[PDB]
Amino acid sequence: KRSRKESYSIYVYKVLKQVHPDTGISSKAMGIMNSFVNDIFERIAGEASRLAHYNKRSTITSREIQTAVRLLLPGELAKHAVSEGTKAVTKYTSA
Amino acid sequence: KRSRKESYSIYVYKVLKQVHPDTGISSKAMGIMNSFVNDIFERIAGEASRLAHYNKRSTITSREIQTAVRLLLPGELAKHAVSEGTKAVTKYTSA
Amino acid sequence: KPHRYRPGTVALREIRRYQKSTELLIRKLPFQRLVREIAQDFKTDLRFQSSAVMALQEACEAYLVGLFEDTNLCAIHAKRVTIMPKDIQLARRIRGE
Amino acid sequence: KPHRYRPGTVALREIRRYQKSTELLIRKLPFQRLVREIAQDFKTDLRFQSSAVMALQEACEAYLVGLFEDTNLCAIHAKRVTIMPKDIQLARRIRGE
Amino acid sequence: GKARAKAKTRSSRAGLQFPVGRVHRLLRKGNYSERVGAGAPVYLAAVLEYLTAEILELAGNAARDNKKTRIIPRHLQLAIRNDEELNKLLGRVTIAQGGVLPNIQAVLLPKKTESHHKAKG
Amino acid sequence: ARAKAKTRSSRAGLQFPVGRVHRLLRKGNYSERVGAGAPVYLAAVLEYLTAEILELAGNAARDNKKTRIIPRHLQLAIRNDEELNKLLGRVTIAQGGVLPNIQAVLLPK
Amino acid sequence: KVLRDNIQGITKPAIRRLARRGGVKRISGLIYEETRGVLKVFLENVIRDAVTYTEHAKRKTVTAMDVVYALKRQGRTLYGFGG
Amino acid sequence: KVLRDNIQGITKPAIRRLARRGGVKRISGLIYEETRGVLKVFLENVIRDAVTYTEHAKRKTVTAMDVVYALKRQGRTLYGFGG
Amino acid sequence: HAKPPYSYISLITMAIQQAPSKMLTLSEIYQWIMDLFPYYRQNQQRWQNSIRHSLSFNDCFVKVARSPDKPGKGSYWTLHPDSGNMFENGCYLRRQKRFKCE
Amino acid sequence: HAKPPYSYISLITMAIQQAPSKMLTLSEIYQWIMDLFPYYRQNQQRWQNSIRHSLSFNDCFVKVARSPDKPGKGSYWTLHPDSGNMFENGCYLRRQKRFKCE
DNA sequence: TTGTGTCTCCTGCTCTGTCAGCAGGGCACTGTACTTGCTGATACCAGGGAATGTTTGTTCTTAAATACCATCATTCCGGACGTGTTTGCCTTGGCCAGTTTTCCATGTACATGCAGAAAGAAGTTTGGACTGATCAATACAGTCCTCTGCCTTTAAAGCAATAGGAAAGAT
DNA sequence: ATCTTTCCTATTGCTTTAAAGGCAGAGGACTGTATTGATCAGTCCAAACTTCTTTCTGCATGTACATGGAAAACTGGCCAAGGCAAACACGTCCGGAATGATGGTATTTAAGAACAAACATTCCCTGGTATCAGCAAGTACAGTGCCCTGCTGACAGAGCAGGAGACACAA
Repeated sequence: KRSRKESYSIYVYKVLKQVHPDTGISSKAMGIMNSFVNDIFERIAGEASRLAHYNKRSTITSREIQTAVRLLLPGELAKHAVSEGTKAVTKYTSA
Repeated sequence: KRSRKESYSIYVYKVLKQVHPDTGISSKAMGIMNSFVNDIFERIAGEASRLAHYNKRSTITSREIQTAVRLLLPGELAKHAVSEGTKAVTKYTSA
Repeated sequence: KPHRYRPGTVALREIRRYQKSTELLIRKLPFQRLVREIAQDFKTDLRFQSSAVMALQEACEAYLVGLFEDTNLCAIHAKRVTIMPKDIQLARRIRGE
Repeated sequence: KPHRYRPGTVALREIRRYQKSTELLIRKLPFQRLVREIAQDFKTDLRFQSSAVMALQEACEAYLVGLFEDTNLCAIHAKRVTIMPKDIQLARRIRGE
Repeated sequence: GKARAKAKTRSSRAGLQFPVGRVHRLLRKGNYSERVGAGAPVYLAAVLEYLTAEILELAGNAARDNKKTRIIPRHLQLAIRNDEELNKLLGRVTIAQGGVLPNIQAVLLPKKTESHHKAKG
Repeated sequence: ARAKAKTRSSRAGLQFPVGRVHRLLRKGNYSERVGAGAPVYLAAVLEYLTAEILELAGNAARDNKKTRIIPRHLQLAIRNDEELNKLLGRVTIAQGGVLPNIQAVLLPK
Repeated sequence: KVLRDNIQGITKPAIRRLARRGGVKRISGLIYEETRGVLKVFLENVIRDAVTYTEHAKRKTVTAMDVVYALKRQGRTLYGFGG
Repeated sequence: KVLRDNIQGITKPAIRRLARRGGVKRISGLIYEETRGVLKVFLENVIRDAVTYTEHAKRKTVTAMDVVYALKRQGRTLYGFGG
Repeated sequence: HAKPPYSYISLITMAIQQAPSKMLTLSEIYQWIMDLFPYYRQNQQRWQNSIRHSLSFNDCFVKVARSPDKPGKGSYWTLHPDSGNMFENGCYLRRQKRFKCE
Repeated sequence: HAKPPYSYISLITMAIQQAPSKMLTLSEIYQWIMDLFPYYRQNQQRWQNSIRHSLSFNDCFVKVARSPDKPGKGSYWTLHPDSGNMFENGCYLRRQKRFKCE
C-alpha cells in the first residue's frame, strides 16, 4: 500500500467558503496555501520553543503562542491575530 | 555563593595554550569565543534535528553531525572538521 | 519607408509583458543539462526528479529577477539607463553576495 | 603665513584614525536617553540593564557603519565623493529595508 | 464509568475550522517542547485560520480584479506583495509560477517632449 | 570494586566536554534520542574550529605586538580569513571595529 | 521623568565620526537628518522586540539577553553579551 | 554521457527576458558573461547542499524536498513544491 | 498504435449499447475500452479522465443510481432516450450540434 | 497678374476686418488672399512664410486662442484695437509710423 | 526794372515690406501591437460509498507551574565639578551640476538555421513497504571528581610625557 | 626642489586592574545492569527515473543601419572642508534607594499515560463549470509628415520731407 497523504486542503477550502463562498481555488494554489501554513506553523512553534527555553518552561501554553504571534506578525496582523486567538481560547474554555 | 553559571572558558583556554602556549586572552574575548561556540553548537544541533525530522528518525548520530558540518562549514574548513570528527569518533570507539 | 520603432518602445513593451506574465523564461532542457553537469562534480551517476529541476529553475529565475531589479536601481542611481557589470558587482557587494 | 591643510587631507587622516580604533563613537548619555525615549512608548517605567544599553549602542554603531560604507560605495558608483540622502535611500532599498 | 458523553471535536468547541487535534499532534511530534498546553493548539489554529482568511480574502479580491474566480499563484503573489504587512512578513518568500508587481521607474519612461520630430542624433 | 572512571573527552582525546555536549543535546529538545558518537563528533568539530580561530587571533595579536587576545584581534582574524568571514558574515563583534580600507578613488593625486 | 526630544542627542560630529569610520571622505548637509531618521527606525524596531521578550518573561527590566534575541531574530547576531 | 559546455545554454535572449522582467530597459554586452557566472555560482551553491541532503538520506535520487530544504537553508524559502 | 478513428463519445455510446442492461460504470467502461482498443492501455490517468469529461459534460449521457446498494461505489450511466441518432451515418469523430438539455 | 498693389500687412488687415467674427486663422487668411487675388495662387510657400513672419512680428496683429477645442489646429488672429485706420485711403504699399505696443 | 518769397517738381534719407531660414509646439494619419470574444477542449471542485487510524472521553497520577514570601543587587536619580566637545562663525576652494560636444554600441528589424518541446515507447534502478532481528539508547542507582566561585597575586597594557621621523604644503 | 609646519609613530616610566593561580565543594558526569523499540538487514513492486527516436516549429543566432545614451571636457558657484573661539553638557565620582529579579517551599491543577469508541479524514467513482489554447475582431498608443507659432538678421523699394526751378509780389 501507499502511505497516507495528510494535508490542510479541506480546512483552507472551508475558510475560503466562509470568506468567499463563490470563489474557488486551484490545486497549485491549494499546495501553496499548505506550504504557507506549514511555514507559519514552523516559525511560530520554533519561536515558542525558544521562548520556553529562555524561560526554562517545559510546556508551551497559549501565552507562548501569543508572544510568538506578537513577535512575528507585523503591525495590525499581530493585533487582530491575538484578538482572534483570545476569542477562540475563551470560547473553548467556556465549554 | 550564587547559582552556578557554566561556560566553555577552560576548554578554549586549553586549546589556546595548545596552539599558542605563550599568549593569553581577555575576558571580553573569552565571552565572544563562548558566544561563538554556543552559536555553532546551536546551528549544528538545529541542522541535525531538521535532518532527522526529514528522515523521520528519532535519534541523532554522528552521521547527522557530519551532514550538518558539511552543510554549514564552507570549503576547506568543512573537510578538515569532518576529518577531525572522524578521528575523534574512531578513537572513542576503541574505548 | 518601412516602419521602425524608436529604441525604448520595444524594451518597455517587453518589460510590461514579462512583468504581467508569470511563465518561465529559461529553456528547460539546457537548464537541466547545466544542473546535471554541476551535480557531476559533487557526485557521479545521480538521479533527479522533474519537480526538483522545476523548483531549481523557479528559484534561479526569482533570484536573477531580484538581481536585475537591484542592477537597474543602481544604474538609474548613476544617471544611466544601461546596466553594466559594475552595477551587478555593486548590488552583490551591498547584498553581501 | 598660517599653515592650512588643503581639503580632504584631514578627512583621510580621520578615516585612518577611526578605522584603526575601536571605541564607541556615539556619546553614551544622549544615546541612552534616546533609547529610553523610544522605550517608554511601548510601556512606562521600563527598567534597563547597562549591558543592554551598551549592546544596543554596539549594534546601532555597527549597523550605521555598514550603512555608511554602502553609501560611500554608492556615491563612488555615481562618480561622486560626497554622500547624499539619495545614496542612503538606495543603500537601504538594495539591502531590503 | 459515568457513561461516555457524546464526543465533540475541540475545533467545534472552539468554533474554529482548522483541526485542533492535528495541530496538537504536530506540536507534540515536533519536539518543540517536553509538553504541549491544551489551549496552545487552539490559539495556534485560530491564528492560522485568521491569517488564511486574510490572505484568501485579498487573493479573491485580486482575482475579482482580474475577472477570475479560482485563486491561482499569481493572485496570491499580488495579494502578498501589494499588502505592506503581509509583504514584510513574507518578504524573503518565493512563490512558484509567480510574477512581480507592475512597476517601471519614472526615469525609464519615455521623455515627453513638446517638440517631437523624426529621430535624430 | 568500581574502577577509575575516565572522562569521555579523555577517551576521545578531546579537550571539549563530551558529557556537557550530550546533556545539552538531550535537554535541547532537538530529537527524542541522541547517539553516542554525535556529541563526540560535535565536540571535536567545535574544538577544531576554536583552535583555528585562536591560532589566527594569536597571529594577529603578534602582528599588533600584543600578548593577550582582544576583540579587535578576533575581528582581524575573522575578516582576514575568507572562510571564517563567510561563516560569520552576518555576525557582529563587539568592540571589533572594521578592517582598514580606503577606496582608491578617494586617495589624493 | 518624561523624555521629549532626545533624537537631537545624536550630534553632527558623532554622525561625521560614524561616516568616517565607514570610509566616507565628504559628507552632505542633509545626511544628518536622514541618518537620525534611519537610526530612530532601527532603534524602534529592535526595542519593540526587546520589550516583547521582556513582557513574556513578566520582567520589567530589559536584559542584555533580550536584546541579543531581538537582534538575532532580525539576522543581526551580536557576540560579546550572550552570557 | 559527460556534459562539458552547458553554461552556454543560458542564451542571450533568455538573459534579456530575465532583465526585462526586472524592468531593465537597456543592457550592456558584458552583462551576459557576468550573469552566467553569477547563475553558475548560485546553482553550485544550491546543488551542493541538495546533493548533501540526498546523500545523507542514503538515496541516489535528488527529490524536490531536498531542493526546498537547501533553498530554505539559504534563506530562499519556496512554496508550491510540498515544502 | 495511433488513436482509433472514434471519439470518446462514440466509444462510450458503443460501450453503453453493448451492455446487457444498457448501462455501465466508469470501471466497466475502462475495461471495455482497454479490451477493444490496445492504444488506451497506456496514458490511463489521461484517457480515463477524458472519458469522465465526456460522460459528465455531455448531457446525452444521464446517470442512474443503484437501488439495492449493488457493489456500491459508482453510479450507473445511461444514454438519454432523446439523444437519438447522433454518431450515426459516419460522424464518429464529431457530432454536429452537440446535444443540450437546457 | 502682377503683385497686387497691397502690402501683406494691408492684406491681413483687410482679411481680419472683412471677417464676420473680425478674426481669422492662418489657413483662413491664406484662403481669403488666394480667393481675392489670383496672383497669390502661385508661389504659395514664399508669401505664406512672409505672412507667418508678418503675423509673428507686427504688434498690430494679436493672436486669440480657441478655448473649447473648436475645429482646432490653429489660433485666431485679430487686429489690435489701437491700430485704427492705418492703411486707409491710398497708403496700401507703405504705412507711416508703424504701430508699436509700448 | 531787379531781387526775392512762395508754389511746384525732382531728389534722397526713412522707414516699412519682403525674404531666407532656424526653433518650439502641436495635430492627423498610418501602422503595429495588445486585449477581448467566440469556440473548443479539459481538469478539477463537489456529492456518494467504503475504510482505518486518529481524536475524544474517562481515569489515574505526579510534577510543572503558580503563588507567597524573603533577600540583595543593580539600576535610577540627584548633586557637584572638569574640561572636551559641540556650535557658531568666517574664509575660500574645489566638487557637483549644468552645458556642450563626440562617437560608438546597444537597439531594432529582418533572414537563416537549428534544437527544445512534446508524443511515444523501451529499459531499468531503486524508494519504499514488509518481516525478522538485534543492538544501541534510555532508565535507574551508586559514587566521585570537574568545573564554578572566592580570594590572592603579578604582570600586560593603558596613561602620561617626551622625542624622532614622515609627510603636506608652499614658492 | 628644498624649507617650514604639522601630525603620526614610537620609546620609557608608573600604575592598575585584569588575568593567572590556589583551594573548596557539588551536582552532574562516569560505571554497571536491564528493557526495549528504534534501528539495521534482506526481499520484492512498481513507478518513476533515465534513455532513445521523429517532427515542428519557436527560438536563437547572424547581419546591418543608426541614433541617443555613455563618456569626456570646461565653467562656475555654492556647497561644504578647514580653522578659531566660547559655552555647555557630556562624562566621572559619590551616595541613596527602590525597584525588582531571583531563591525556597507548598500546592494545585494541568497535562502525560493507557485503553475503548468512534467518526473524521482519507481513498476510489462521479456531474459540470471554471480555466487553457487557437483564430479573429476592436481598441489602444507610437511614430512621424506636416503645419502653426516665434524669432532674427538682412535686403528692396515706396513715402513724404527737403532742396532747386519757375513764377509772381514788392520796391
